[PDB]
Amino acid sequence: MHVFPRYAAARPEQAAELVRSNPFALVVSAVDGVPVATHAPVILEGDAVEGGTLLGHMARANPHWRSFASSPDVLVVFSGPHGYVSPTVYATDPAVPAWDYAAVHATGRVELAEDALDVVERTVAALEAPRDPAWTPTPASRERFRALLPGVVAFRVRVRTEQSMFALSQDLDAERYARVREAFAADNPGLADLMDRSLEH
Amino acid sequence: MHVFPRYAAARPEQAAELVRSNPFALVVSAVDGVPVATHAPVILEGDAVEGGTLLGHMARANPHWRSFASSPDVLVVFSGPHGYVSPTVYATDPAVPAWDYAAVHATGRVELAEDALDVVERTVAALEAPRDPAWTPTPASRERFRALLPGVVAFRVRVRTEQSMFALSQDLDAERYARVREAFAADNPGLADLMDRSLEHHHHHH
Ligand code: HEM
Ligand code: HEM
Ligand SMILES: N[C@@H](CCCNO)C(=O)O
Repeated sequence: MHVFPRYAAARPEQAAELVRSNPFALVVSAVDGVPVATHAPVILEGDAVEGGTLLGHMARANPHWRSFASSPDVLVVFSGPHGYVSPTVYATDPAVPAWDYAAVHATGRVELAEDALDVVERTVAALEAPRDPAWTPTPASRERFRALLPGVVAFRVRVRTEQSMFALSQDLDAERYARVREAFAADNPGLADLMDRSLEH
Repeated sequence: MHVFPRYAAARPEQAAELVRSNPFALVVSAVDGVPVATHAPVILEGDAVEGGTLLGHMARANPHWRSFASSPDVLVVFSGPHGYVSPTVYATDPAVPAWDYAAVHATGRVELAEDALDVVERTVAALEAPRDPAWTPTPASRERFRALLPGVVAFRVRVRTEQSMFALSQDLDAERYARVREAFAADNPGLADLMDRSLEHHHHHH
């Protein structure tokens, strides 16, 4: 990722916030020169992405995790709200379309996790916390977790470098910014909320 | 990507439909074992993803394209609607959470595209086609395009392999499936609509 200076994070908490808010991530490694990716829930341990630790799991039947045994670098991509910006919204001549989006790319050394039950149970706790009411695993569900464990592989990524993009129209002037924000308010309220939180800095 | 048989596409038309519907893709290369990714609009040339050609562009200022000569194996990830499935929705004991989603992973060789103007103009046409009204570039806009072109690097991907995941709760029983779809209908109608279209020709036991 090439972070355009105008679209850089305003505060390091912004990157960590996007990661925590969007745990369904893309985990990428290189296998014989070919990138291979798995969609998986990934949670953050620590206050910052850079220097933090990511924890995730995937299927044992998914051969991707075999590339982690040698502890290569892996890239984990967290994607926030996003949306196409049509020149119809800009309502100007000379116009060029855009795509507004936010994302955090974390790269670091992967390590297979022996504590696979701990990872999945911490993932439940993290993903249920924003819900009201939250689901708490019962003894019967935790027994089911143990029964499922042979089929899961858990992993940790120690983040060496983080790049975060917040391309949220902050370069526009007040007039068009309002047009873009109002257009997203309708059917992309997540993007509109992220625009509001992005100017909160 | 490992495509679990239970979540496989019923027809290759499903993969191409997802790609066309979700053009803001992730373009990934690997350089000396380190993956690098760029978010970019990518369009499909042809009726099928496998064997088809993808066209996209990124910033010339983005050093990612410099790797295309020495590392031409590239993955393009197209992501459709998705959403967390809480066991609260199931309303059953023994339960395990899930994340429902659909995605297409296209892998192949990348090459620089010589006609960058054609790529960006076809990208406009594709992204405006589902809109009403659709925006057609004015002469002044097309002049601006030509003025901006030096700052673009356009690329082509000849797709060797396509893998598609449609993890849309098809393994649940009908009762639980209905609960999941109804829960998504409110604030994730795109995901609910995708569940509906995916279950049309979904084949168990195939
Ligand atoms: C907390 C929320 C959870 C989410 C969002 C989630 C999501 C997922 C996803 C997306 C996959 C596919 C990964 C891949 O493509 O390789 C997967 C696989 C798997 N996960 Fe989880 N999971 C969660 C919790 C758990 C728990 C608590 C367990 C208990 C052991 C578990 C065990 C498994 C197993 C056994 C598989 C392999 C499935 C198969 O081979 O068919 N997961 N999970
Ligand atoms: C059709 C909808 C379009 C979308 C969604 C779109 C999106 C994008 C994105 C996301 C980037 C950043 C890529 C990166 O990170 O490297 C980019 C770069 C760029 N695109 Fe497009 N684009 C569109 C159309 C066009 C058109 C018609 C032109 C006319 C030449 C154009 C010219 C450029 C330029 C000059 C850059 C580099 C900007 C810079 O250096 O800051 N784009 N575009
Ligand atoms: N789908 C598997 C395990 C999924 C757990 N992660 O979603 C099952 O239901 O046995």
